[PDB]
Amino acid sequence: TATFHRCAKDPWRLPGTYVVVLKEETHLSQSERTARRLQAQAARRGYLTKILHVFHGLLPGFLVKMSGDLLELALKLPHVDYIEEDSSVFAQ
Amino acid sequence: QVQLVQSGAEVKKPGASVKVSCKASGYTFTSYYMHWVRQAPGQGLEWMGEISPFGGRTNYNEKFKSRVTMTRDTSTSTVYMELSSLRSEDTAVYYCARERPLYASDLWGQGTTVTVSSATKGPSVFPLAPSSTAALGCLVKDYFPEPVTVSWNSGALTSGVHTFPAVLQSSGLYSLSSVVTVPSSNFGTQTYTCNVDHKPSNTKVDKTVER
Amino acid sequence: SIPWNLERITPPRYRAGGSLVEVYLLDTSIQSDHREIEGRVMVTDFENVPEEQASKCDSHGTHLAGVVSGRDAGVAKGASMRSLRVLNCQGKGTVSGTLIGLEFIRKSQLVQPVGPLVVLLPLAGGYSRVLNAACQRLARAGVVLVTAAGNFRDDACLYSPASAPEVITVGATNAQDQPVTLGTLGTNFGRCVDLFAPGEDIIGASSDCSTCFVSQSGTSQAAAHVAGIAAMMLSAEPELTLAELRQRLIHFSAKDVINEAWFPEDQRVLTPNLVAALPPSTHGWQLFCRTVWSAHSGPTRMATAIARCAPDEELLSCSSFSRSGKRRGERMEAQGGKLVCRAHNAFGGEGVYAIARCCLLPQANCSVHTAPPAEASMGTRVHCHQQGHVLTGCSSHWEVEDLGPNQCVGHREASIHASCCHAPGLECKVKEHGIPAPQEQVTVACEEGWTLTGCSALPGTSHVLGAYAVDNTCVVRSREAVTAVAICCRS
Amino acid sequence: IQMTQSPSSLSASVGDRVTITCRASQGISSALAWYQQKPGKAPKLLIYSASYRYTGVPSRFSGSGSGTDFTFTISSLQPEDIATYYCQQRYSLWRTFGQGTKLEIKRTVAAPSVFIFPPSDEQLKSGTASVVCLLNNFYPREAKVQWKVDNALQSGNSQESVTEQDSKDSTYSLSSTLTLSKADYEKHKVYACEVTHQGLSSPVTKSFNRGES
Repeated sequence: TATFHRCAKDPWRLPGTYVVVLKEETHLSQSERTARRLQAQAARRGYLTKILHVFHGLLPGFLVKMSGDLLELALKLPHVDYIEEDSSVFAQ
Repeated sequence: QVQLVQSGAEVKKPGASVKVSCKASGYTFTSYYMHWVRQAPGQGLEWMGEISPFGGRTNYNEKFKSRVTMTRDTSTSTVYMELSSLRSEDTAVYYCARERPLYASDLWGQGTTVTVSSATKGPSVFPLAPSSTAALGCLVKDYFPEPVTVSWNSGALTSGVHTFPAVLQSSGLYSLSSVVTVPSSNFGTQTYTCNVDHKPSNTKVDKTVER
Repeated sequence: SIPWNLERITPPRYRAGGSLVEVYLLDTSIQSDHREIEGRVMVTDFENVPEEQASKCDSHGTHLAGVVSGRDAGVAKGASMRSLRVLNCQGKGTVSGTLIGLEFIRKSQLVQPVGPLVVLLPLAGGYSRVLNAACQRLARAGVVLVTAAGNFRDDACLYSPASAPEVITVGATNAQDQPVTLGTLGTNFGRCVDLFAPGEDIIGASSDCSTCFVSQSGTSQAAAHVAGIAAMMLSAEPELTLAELRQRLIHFSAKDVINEAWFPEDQRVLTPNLVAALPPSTHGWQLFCRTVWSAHSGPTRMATAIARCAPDEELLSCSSFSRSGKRRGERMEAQGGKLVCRAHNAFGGEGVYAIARCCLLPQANCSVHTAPPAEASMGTRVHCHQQGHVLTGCSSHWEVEDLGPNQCVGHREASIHASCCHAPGLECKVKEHGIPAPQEQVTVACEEGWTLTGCSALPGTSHVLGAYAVDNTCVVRSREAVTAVAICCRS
Repeated sequence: IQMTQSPSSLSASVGDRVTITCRASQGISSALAWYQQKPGKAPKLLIYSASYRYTGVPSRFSGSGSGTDFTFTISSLQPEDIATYYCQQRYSLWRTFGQGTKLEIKRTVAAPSVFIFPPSDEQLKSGTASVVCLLNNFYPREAKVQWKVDNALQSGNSQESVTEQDSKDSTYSLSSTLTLSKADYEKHKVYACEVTHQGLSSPVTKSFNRGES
């Protein structure tokens, strides 16, 4: 079932931006439709959203900018594997 | 094994030009930049320019940009440098050096001595012997141009030698002398032969000093 | 004056690069004009950086490209590099930015395929499922990935991409072959770390000018070193795969040179004592094995402690360990059509480790054969019944909380397991070393040209904490006589 | 870029610490190299990247600095270190050397062995004559040599030539060369060469009579 993950080191979290990962065998046509689904449903509730990038080649999925209130809704989308909140990385 | 060897000394008349060779050996010639820096008798080191390995693109000092021209030769792994409109102040030893990013030009050439003058004459070689701890030598009189190399017994003797800087004479021709300290007891069947080479005129005069 | 770090990874046999390999660099901008990498580096036309000069932005990336492929102070002089910009001028990126980066590398390969790829990830963030996932898909695509262990003086398993088992994870050592200590902070460590490399006081290209240099330190620099070694190895043997390369790195590293006192007590056995090196001259088949440690189980009645090999590797044997010694032993079990090593905890036990010996044996099908608890006078026995199979390891677990030659012998009350692999051209021998009661460690080593595949204590034991391979040495920790038993194999 | 190197010359005694500074007109990070030139030989790279010493360069030598402010140091001076030292800047398009610092080994006092060589037979048959006076292995550099022909002391007809300070025993040696026409040479009997140095309690004269060879 669809799970949600966020960075365990609280100061490295970047909320408002989520990476939605879909199930393995999900084609690019599906991911775009799931993106637009999420976007339609969100507009229905007076929430603005922005799709920033649609992933294909390694992981099916997309990068979306939205409020965290939509996460429980977003987790119910079909094909969803899990959703990760964006987090910082640093040079070593 | 790794070395830069450059061309021998030459004279040229005021106005003329000169191509100094410089050949790479032991390392990958194509991996580094090649620099030219010169030194006049009373001056110190002066930088001429450099030529890159890729594409043979170049960059010269603004003091020479109108006159100097550098160029590489991939096949024989050698870099050339031509200087034109030669004036008195161009009389110097000319060095090539490979420059690498970190190790700022660690390998150099022997230097090529260039002399801009209207005056080539081979040297005479007279002995310096005693006629009575002891000493003896060779006078190398009237040659032109510089340089002239002097060894002892074909480079056999070296310890305790002194070759002096050549002095420019009134006549307009150089004269140096060379001398070596030697034992006062070791004499009876032990002579000394200085060898004098002077490439510009192609001279190999040999004189020997006994008693 | 050859830099120490270059001296260090060079083995005593040399001859006074990475031509046909591409190394992608995910970091800051780079100054491709610099004379150290002039000709080597191509800026990819990719950016994804968070909001915040000419010099300082390039500072980090420029130096790392230098380490990998720099003419004077680099490892793979003939390597060809490509820099993706995912960090900003303060060294800060996002996870999404790195994912878009990694995806850009794969689309690039699909459109203009070249030869073997090396991807260098000198960055760390907190543990990230998605970032470890993306890495895993890219590795299964066939791209070799090298990441920094992290400079947090902490367990690498809490950081991504460090924690990703597919990625080669690199910690930093200094010129004393000690773990780097950047202030209070320093190199990360633990079981997610694959090997260590030079990462303190590393001379490399500076962005300040086109012939400028500078010392930098970090697990970035350490990573860069192995990325260079990878390129070298991959150029020499382009048919190599990820599993092959990881095993070769481990095989050709300096062993037991890190003073492990600097690591926290719990993390020492977990942290591999290995420092990166180029292989020596002539290499041409050889049997490669490595020890994969699990996380500590948890102190409860029944141990959830599992050690896994990579898809291409075969689990040849399985041991376990505990600081207290309270434990129910280990078993190998099939899981997704591939064997895993599982360790169990005892009532009093504070938690156990599962230790797996993973080997590249292109042959195949390693099965498990178990016999149930038998009787006193008998003991317990299992052998390989399959056709042309060789015994490579003996596990043994038991249920009773209260302790009391071609086959595996185990305790009367113990359930014994035998790992058998189809390797008709591999011969195997046993070797053992017994020492009287009150000693606390007992080791045995396979001789030159043999590989340790199983390590265990003699079944009629007394007070043993566990057993585990360390390179080709079988170690038995204890608190009659205690005896280490090793199974060695070769082609 | 302008490289101001100092001092222009430096005389120090063996075992002394020696410092040469080198100041760029603008900040050049650490793109600086130091070279050593032994007279007669090409420059040898000593220090690169401002701090690092090159292979087979004695560990007495070291460098430091960044930006505009660099220094080169010999920890303990040795006779072998008689040379001219230059800093090169390599931060810009064009390379610039500093003016150069000449090292002199300051040394305990040593008197010259003095020798006088008369002209050779074939030298005379050339039509010219030249008499050579050698001063061997002396310190300090200042030395008076005076020619006397029949006790008539000369001026304007001799050229001296001074060897560079020696790299083992830190001594100098010179030759003075009086050159006369064959005619002028014949019409004088005694040829003398008078050396004056602070290693000598009193002036030394070395001489021969014409024909005594």
